[PDB]
Amino acid sequence: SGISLDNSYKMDYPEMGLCIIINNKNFHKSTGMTSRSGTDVDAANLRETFRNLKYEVRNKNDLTREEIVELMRDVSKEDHSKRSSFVCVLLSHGEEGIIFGTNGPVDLKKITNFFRGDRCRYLTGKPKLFIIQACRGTELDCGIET
Amino acid sequence: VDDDMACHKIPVEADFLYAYSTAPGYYSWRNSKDGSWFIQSLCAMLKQYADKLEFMHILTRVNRKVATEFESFSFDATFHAKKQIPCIVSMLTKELYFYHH
Amino acid sequence: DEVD
Repeated sequence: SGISLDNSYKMDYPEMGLCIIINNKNFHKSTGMTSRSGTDVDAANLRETFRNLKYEVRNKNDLTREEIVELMRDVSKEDHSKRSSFVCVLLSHGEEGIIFGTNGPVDLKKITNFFRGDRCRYLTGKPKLFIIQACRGTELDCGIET
Repeated sequence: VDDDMACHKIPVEADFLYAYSTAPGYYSWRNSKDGSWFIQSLCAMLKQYADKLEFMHILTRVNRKVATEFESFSFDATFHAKKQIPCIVSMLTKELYFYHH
Repeated sequence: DEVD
């Protein structure tokens, strides 16, 4: 055939891939974390948006830290050979490098490590997108006039 | 270059993209009625541009939308009139378009 | 407006 370029990810596999949305609204009282009013609006918007991009969307609500880790492990061990990409959206409380399960924190590195090139072979070479709505600390941006 | 078979391996951290709602060290803002500033803006820009723009360009539009259109309102002076910028962290090795063919 |  003619000249070929290799500058863009192959996104014409039979499936776009999974879009896992973890929507943590209500937290165990002992954590002292507030209910995240408005997050269901986010979860519904994401579900519709990624549906229209042809992702296989799975919405999960109010997962403990243990449930988050088991979900990521399980999802990373699925057959992704027919899938172009992987998307995970995390909606929760957080701190730098951390997102909260309903009963306590999870290191983001623990979640994303399941999908490493050497640990998730059916996603090797494929884009792995993590979308994180959570605090990264307590600084406030005062802005500047333009 | 001393290893043409270098291309036989890729880094285990390659091909990840982390679309953070906010800059390192910062709070992230969520409106109780409208949803979070970032997710609101992300969905709007994907709906408008996923059949048109490469993903990093979509996320740059999200950065601009969050940066320009949102400012907090609070009765607490500490939390009032604050701004947010999201933070695109890319270890991708290729351009990403959600459409094909 | 609330923080996360």
